Amino acid sequence: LSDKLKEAETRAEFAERSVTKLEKSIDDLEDELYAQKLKYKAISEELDHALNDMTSI
Amino acid sequence: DEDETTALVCDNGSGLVKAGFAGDDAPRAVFPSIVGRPRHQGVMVGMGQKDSYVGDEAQSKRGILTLKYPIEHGIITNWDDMEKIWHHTFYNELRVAPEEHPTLLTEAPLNPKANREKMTQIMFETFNVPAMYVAIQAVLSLYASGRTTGIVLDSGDGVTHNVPIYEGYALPHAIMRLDLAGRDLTDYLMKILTERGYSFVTTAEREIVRDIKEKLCYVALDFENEMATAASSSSLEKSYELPDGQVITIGNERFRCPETLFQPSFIGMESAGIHETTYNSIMKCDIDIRKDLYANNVMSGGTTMYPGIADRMQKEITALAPSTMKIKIIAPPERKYSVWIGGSILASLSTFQQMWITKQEYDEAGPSIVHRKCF
Ligand SMILES: Nc1ncnc2c1ncn2[C@@H]1O[C@H](COP(=O)(O)OP(=O)(O)O)[C@@H](O)[C@H]1O
Ligand SMILES: [Mg+2]
Repeated sequence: LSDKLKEAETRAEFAERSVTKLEKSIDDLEDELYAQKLKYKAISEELDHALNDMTSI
Repeated sequence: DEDETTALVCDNGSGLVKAGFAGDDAPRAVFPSIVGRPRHQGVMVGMGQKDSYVGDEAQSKRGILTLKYPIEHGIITNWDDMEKIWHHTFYNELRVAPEEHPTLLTEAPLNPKANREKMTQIMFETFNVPAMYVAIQAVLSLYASGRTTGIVLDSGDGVTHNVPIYEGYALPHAIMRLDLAGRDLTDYLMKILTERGYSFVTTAEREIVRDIKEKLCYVALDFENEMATAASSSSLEKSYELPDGQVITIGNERFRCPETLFQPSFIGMESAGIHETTYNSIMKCDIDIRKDLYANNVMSGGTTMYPGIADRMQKEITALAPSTMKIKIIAPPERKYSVWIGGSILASLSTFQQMWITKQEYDEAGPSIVHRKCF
């Protein structure tokens, strides 16, 4: 049982490391996508402004 | 921040306050004319005890704060909002006190005497200001236009002023104000969208649809023909994406919203459309200068940022007036800020530095005498 408990603790620590790494990975991906989506929204709003400028003629 | 003793040009136009130092070409502090007061009472501890939001601080939060308009049709409703917006502009954005430089404010044509006396009293007694001056918007707009002849059409948010100036001469008898502008257009669009199916009855949505109108709504070149061709829509109807994400679909309503200006009967008022009122004003002027007023008509106001107003004006005036002469309509770029721009170029003259009103003479004379001195 001592051997089994030590093995179990090692694998549990491995899984904890895994969840931590995945949490950083998802936080970074989310930030990158937030920046890109803001870029897209800005592009769309500027395009709407352009469209009204051409209609103004 | 400022090393020149020059007046602060603060255009307190209905719907948008535009404040900045003299000499600049555009206002630095531009924020809507709205006041957000806390609706409920919170048991929370730590938040700002501030009981009166203003400007962008209120725009950022419109769901919690009940929104009140500090100006209606032109008449000032609440003076606390006035003190709030000036105190905010002075001690939150410009970072300068009014005790070191003058202040050239711009007021609308044909305003009440109570409004003028009240603002002047708040600017002299409460705040220590070395000198004040009230100016009509039309003259400064004509200055920024770079001419001396024409009829300025200033369409703000709740009032529309037609002011004829020929050979650099004001006509206080012909200035006729009519309370048809962006708010009545927002109300018309709101009721027709409620007719479409999406019903709302709160002010935050009203401001949102106002912004949607500013961005998309345009003027039609032929109302009935566009109605007929929009009956079977394809590219005439557009699908807008609300900032929240709800997919709105708006078709003909766009170019039928500003049409209420041309047909006040939609709001059940006997008043005539802006074009017909301007035409009647031209008949009220003398014949000799009427052609010059036709050739030098100028526009002002944020409401004029819609695309298609110049062409609509040209066709309507051509249909009303003869088609023998030449009737060119000129709209200077960035006309909305032009008024403010004028203020800047008006505050740099030494003579204008000699036409200010200091505290002492006002105090002895009183506000009413000050009204006589200006006009
Ligand atoms: N960029 C814009 N596009 C369309 N309409 C606008 C814009 N800015 C302001 N407006 C309209 O103009 C009105 C406010 O005009 P205002 O700021 O009083 O003009 P001015 O400052 O020249 O007097 C509002 O009803 C608003 O809907
Ligand atoms: Mg205006």
